[PDB]
Amino acid sequence: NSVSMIGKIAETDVSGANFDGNNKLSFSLFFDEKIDASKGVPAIQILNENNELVKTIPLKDYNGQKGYINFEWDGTNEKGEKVPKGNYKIKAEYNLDSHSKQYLQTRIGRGEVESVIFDKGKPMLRMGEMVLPIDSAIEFYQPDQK
Amino acid sequence: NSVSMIGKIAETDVSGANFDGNNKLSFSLFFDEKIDASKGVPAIQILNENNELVKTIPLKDYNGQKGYINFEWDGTNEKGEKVPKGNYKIKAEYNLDSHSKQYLQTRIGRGEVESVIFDKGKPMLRMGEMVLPIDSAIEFYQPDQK
Amino acid sequence: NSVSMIGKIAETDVSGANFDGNNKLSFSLFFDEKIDASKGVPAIQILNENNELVKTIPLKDYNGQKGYINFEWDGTNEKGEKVPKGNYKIKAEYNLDSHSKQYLQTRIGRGEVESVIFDKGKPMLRMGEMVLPIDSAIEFYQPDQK
Amino acid sequence: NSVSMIGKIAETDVSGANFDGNNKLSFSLFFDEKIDASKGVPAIQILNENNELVKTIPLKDYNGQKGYINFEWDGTNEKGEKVPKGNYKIKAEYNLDSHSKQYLQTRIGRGEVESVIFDKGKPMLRMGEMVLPIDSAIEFYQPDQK
Repeated sequence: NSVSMIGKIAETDVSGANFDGNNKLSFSLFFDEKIDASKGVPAIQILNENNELVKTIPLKDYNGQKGYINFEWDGTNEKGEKVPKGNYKIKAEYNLDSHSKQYLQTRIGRGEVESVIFDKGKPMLRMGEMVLPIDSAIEFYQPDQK
Repeated sequence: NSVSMIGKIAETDVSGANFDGNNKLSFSLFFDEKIDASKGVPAIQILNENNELVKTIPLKDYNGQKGYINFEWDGTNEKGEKVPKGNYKIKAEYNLDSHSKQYLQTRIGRGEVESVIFDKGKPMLRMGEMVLPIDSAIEFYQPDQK
Repeated sequence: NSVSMIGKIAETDVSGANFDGNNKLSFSLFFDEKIDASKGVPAIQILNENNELVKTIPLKDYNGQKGYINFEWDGTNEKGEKVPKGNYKIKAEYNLDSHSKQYLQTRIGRGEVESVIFDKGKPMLRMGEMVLPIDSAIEFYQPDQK
Repeated sequence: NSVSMIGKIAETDVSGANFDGNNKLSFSLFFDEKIDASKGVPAIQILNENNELVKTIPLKDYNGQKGYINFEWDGTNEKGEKVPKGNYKIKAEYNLDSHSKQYLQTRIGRGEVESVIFDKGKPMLRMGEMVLPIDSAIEFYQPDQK
């Protein structure tokens, strides 16, 4: 019933994407700030269901971009071997801070709510390319802060 | 219960207006941007229930206007013959973009929500001259984007 | 459950105040624009249950003020006779427009929603000095427009 | 269901914190305006369940700060004696006004709503370090006013 979520940042309980075993995986990450590639070494990490690192994708080339960015993963590990099918957790680190010596973080399944869609007549959140049910949302806050 | 829709753009499942067979049809279209008549050839299209083009109304003369604009249709096709009574879908194209070579679009049954009215005590959306039930709404987003 | 009404203008179905027969009546009116007393002759009208004019209070002296303003009525008609007890409708006209030759209007029971109060645990709207139940609200819109 | 509370000031029915009898008490207060220590003498008051003053903490040193500030209380009264365990009400006064000759006030259990958290799937308000249920909220309004 409420569309007050629109324009908020939503954190959802969807943190992984499915790799079928052969086909590429398109996925989207939301960056709250423009990526600055001089601030540490920004990168995406792809982890398996046991939180073991399977793949790292450098974010260097995305210097200057913010908001939702679309990526692809060929489903290979760091050697180039295609990994077992299943759910992979995708996260990212970017913009290392001088003082805290820590990176900003993001991950699949969070970002600005761009629209609310009513699906007969169930509410869905549009977040970049993802469309997610309301009850998957665990937290909301305003952009730029918190 | 919620009035968070106010100020949002709403897309509703109302896409047509009724022509009775003789009387003029007043209708309203929402333009997200000022119409610029130097950008392609802007026009309203009126289609019948089989999505067959019945009438075209040039938007040339509305250069400079934005928001809700009221129009009238005499119920004639392009020859001047009065068409069969029934539901007609009304859409529009305007502001052809140089790069994409595509026009912006709009249609009956979408636009800024100007107020929420409680009808004993059922919520209605006021959208220009139209007043529509909440459950007719299929999507909401913020103006200027998406 | 929703506090999205806060900051909206609410129209409610409360349009009158009770006069007991002897005691003064405090009441509040919301002015959407600063009163300009050079623009026609601004005034409050007090009507009885049959919409018969009982009292007129000039708004001249409130030149420059906007928002919620508090007034008092001694319960007398234009002669100075105390009127029958009961419900009196209170309205106002101000800022005559040159073009339309019409005044802006306001009345008891509409205005900006300044806060939402939960009354164990029923939602109330705070509107100036008035505190009104949610279900008394018949319409909401954003200030400055509509 | 609604996240319209985010960015509002909430007043809740939580006005006290628990002192166990030995361990320090961390607590947070929300200041709507920057503290100005030249404006009267700003201070926190800690009261017991009978509204008897147990401790005063000077706010002098927090000159210039606003929003949520974290404090600690060792659980001693003004002599330095550890007080009985139980619930203590914590309030504050700051920024004495020249005209009204009154201080602004604040207290535990009110402040800006920084996020809404869904706790399986019960809504919680994040207010500084405190996380409180929706039904503890008795009033909402916009920051800077009311």
